[PDB]
Amino acid sequence: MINLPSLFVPLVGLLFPAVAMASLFLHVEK
Amino acid sequence: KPTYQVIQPLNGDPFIGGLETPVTSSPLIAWYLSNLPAYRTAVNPLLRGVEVGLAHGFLLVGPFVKAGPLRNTEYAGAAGSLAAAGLVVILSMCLTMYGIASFKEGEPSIAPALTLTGRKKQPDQLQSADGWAKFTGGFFFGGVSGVTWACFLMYVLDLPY
Amino acid sequence: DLEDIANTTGQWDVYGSDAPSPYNSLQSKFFETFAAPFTKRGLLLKFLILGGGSLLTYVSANAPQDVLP
Amino acid sequence: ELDPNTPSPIFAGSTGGLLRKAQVEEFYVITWESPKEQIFEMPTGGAAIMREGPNLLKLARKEQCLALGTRLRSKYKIKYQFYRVFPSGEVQYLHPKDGVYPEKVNPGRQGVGLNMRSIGKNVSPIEVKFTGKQPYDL
Amino acid sequence: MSHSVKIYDTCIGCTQCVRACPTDVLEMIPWGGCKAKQIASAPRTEDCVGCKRCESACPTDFLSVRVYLWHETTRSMGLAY
Ligand code: CLA
Ligand code: CLA
Ligand code: CLA
Ligand code: CLA
Ligand SMILES: CC1=C(/C=C/C(C)=C/C=CC(/C)=C/C=C/C=C(C)/C=C/C=C(C)/C=C/C2=C(C)CCCC2(C)C)C(C)(C)CCC1
Ligand SMILES: CCCCCCCCCCCCO[C@H]1O[C@H](CO)[C@@H](O[C@H]2O[C@H](CO)[C@@H](O)[C@H](O)[C@H]2O)[C@H](O)[C@H]1O
Ligand SMILES: OC[C@H]1O[C@](CO)(O[C@H]2O[C@H](CO)[C@@H](O)[C@H](O)[C@H]2O)[C@@H](O)[C@@H]1O
Ligand code: SF4
Ligand code: SF4
Repeated sequence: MINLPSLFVPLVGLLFPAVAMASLFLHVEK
Repeated sequence: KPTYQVIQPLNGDPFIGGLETPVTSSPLIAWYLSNLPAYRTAVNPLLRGVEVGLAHGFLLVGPFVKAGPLRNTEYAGAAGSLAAAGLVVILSMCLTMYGIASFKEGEPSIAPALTLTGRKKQPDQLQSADGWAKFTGGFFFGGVSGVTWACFLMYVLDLPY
Repeated sequence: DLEDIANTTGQWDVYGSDAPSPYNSLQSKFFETFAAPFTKRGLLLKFLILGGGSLLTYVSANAPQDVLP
Repeated sequence: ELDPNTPSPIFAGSTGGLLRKAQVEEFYVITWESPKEQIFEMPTGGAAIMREGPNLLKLARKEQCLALGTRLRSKYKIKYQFYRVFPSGEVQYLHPKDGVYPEKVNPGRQGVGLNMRSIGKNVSPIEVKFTGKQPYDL
Repeated sequence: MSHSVKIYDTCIGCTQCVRACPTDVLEMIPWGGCKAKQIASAPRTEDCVGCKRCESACPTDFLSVRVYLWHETTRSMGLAY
């Protein structure tokens, strides 16, 4: 296929954040 | 007729602020804003959803297709959608988990009309979660979609000059 | 008394809060369930935040022959 | 409002007092007497007049509506009077209750002043570890 | 505590001494002998904010109060709005 290891910066530095900024708006409510 | 309405600070009592001047309550403006969610809730939030989704939709194009990160695109997937069919999505649940600051759980259906409304204490809330859904659901199909007759429209353009 | 003009039509007046346009174009239930799944909203959003956001980023990052950083 | 227009404390406009959080929660309002038509100072920055009615201005929050005194008793009058309005009724009868003028004697009401032990040598720090069985909930 | 700052003293006389402080302090509650016989440290304190205007004047001879309340409503800070 050739040259493709780019997912562990969005799933982390991008999407993991989405989760918790969403999710953890559990501090406001759930 | 008078000096400027029957001359008044607010609707009435002057101990609430608002200081109703123009730019506040001139029949010149306050009518340019009430088929929509200004004074009165027309139909439910359902439909207003997409005129809101869509209008705000085909915006955010030349903003991120003419000011894009490496700009003036020669990629057939820009001058339109590209990514920004991301903003509407990063914010079409920037909303849903604000309608979790709305719950209040019902199902009346009163977008049909009865006796000349008021929705009365219509201020404060009095729009439950099963409302704020059908709006921010109108939002996605208004955002994503409103991004393509931007894109889809070729581009006949007026220029500098 | 000529300029006593009896307020050349009173109006009634105060129009209203009453009634200076009908309402919203008949375009509606031309979306009835059309686009549902936020009109089946009955438990969702967790679905559209793995799905939509694994396909604004799965293929969105990867690429078959760079055009690099 | 107007169809019922019951006013007393003249003003005209102002971006000062009362806004959203005095419906959705509590209310607070001051009332008074006066001799003959006199121009006052105001909380919220502005300034107007008097004469009578109830002489019943409504006020945002109660630190705001006693300052009619911290000047509005350097301008004659025994009587000035602020209560507590809700969005529905009572409990907290604010300048109501018994006697008035903070510095007389009918009853004693609350206060106390002591804790357990008095001001004396609390070089004694915090004692027991907080544990559900020894009189430290006061 | 939830409004617990001690201004007490020993005279608790309040003439050319201290009055200042939005609502909070409806005292004069004469304890059975303390000179100008009016005493203690407060009345019902669940009403107003967090001054130390509380001393500034008329003795506390020790400390003087300030903020210490933590548990802190809003009505207990201007801004709940
Ligand atoms: C930890 C994180 C991090 C990561 C991984 C990124 C990553 C990125 N940033 Mg970024 N950024 C960050 C932190 C980060 N940023 C921070 C902290 C800031 C503030 C300083 C910025 C400010 C910033 C700006 C101003 C920009 C970026 C841009 C970008 C993108 C550049 C290349 C690109 O076009 O994207 C690759 C992928 C996408 C953009 C999404 C792809 C979606 C496509 C594939 C969908 C189209 C097809 C169709 C419609 C969908 C089909 C759905 C179907 C299933 C129904 C890249 C995704 C730029 C950009 O994206 O402009 C183009 C530019 O806007 N960033
Ligand atoms: C010019 C720059 C500058 C810089 C370099 C910094 C740097 C810093 N500031 Mg800071 N700050 C600044 C200006 C700056 N500040 C200014 C001008 C102000 C106000 C005048 C502040 C007020 C401020 C406060 C109050 C604090 C800091 C803190 C910090 C530190 C926390 C770092 C961190 O990683 O948190 C990372 C930040 C986040 C994770 C929050 C951002 C959330 C965003 C991305 C969400 C976007 C919402 C989006 C639309 C919703 C999409 C939905 C999705 C989530 C599902 C860091 C030292 C904090 C500190 O002391 O910590 C030790 C904190 O106390 N700052
Ligand atoms: C982005 C905004 C910012 C914000 C949050 C505010 C907010 C406010 N302004 Mg304000 N203002 C702003 C920018 C802003 N202003 C600017 C840049 C100016 C020019 C100096 C003013 C001049 C101004 C005045 C004179 C007044 C206010 C007032 C107010 C307050 C109430 C008025 C109101 O909401 O009527 C509702 C507003 C509308 C219904 C706006 C409709 C206009 C739209 C349709 C324009 C569409 C543009 C059109 C397509 C072509 C124009 C192109 C381009 C040149 C813009 C409110 C706090 C009033 C006040 O002090 O409080 C009572 C007061 O009257 N403003
Ligand atoms: C505060 C701002 C400042 C401004 C003005 C800009 C502007 C820009 N940055 Mg940038 N940047 C900034 C700070 C700024 N940056 C900082 C502090 C950092 C480090 C933290 C960066 C890191 C960065 C990177 C890596 C990149 C940029 C890029 C860009 C460009 C693309 C923006 C884009 O497409 O978004 C989309 C824009 C919109 C959707 C705009 C819509 C709304 C706007 C018009 C505001 C609304 C006003 C509206 C008209 C109201 C008027 C009244 C109305 C009723 C008519 C643009 C030139 C990208 C670039 O490549 O530069 C050429 C690149 O990706 N920036
Ligand atoms: C109206 C409207 C709209 C919407 C809006 C909205 C709705 C918004 C929202 C927004 C949101 C909704 C946001 C959010 C954010 C978030 C955040 C900001 C979060 C976070 C975070 C963090 C960072 C955390 C931290 C922490 C915690 C808290 C816990 C503990 C500690 C720690 C550190 C962990 C728009 C504009 C679209 C347009 C249309 C109209
Ligand atoms: C995709 C199929 C759409 C066709 C409609 C059938 C199912 C609609 C999904 C809701 C599930 C309950 O089924 C329902 O459908 C009808 C709408 O057509 C309902 O009719 C109504 O139901 C709601 C109940 O508060 C009301 O807000 C609306 O007036 C209307 O939608 C009947 O109450 C019932 O039969
Ligand atoms: O690696 C990124 C590379 O792959 C893309 C992403 O859409 O798509 C390829 O997949 C189609 C499917 O048939 C192939 O025909 C062709 O290689 C591309 O369309 C392409 O954008 C990127 O270049
Ligand atoms: S010390 Fe202060 S308030 Fe305390 S008793 Fe005297 S003046 Fe009264
Ligand atoms: S010192 Fe405390 S109690 Fe006394 S007035 Fe100030 S805030 Fe109120």
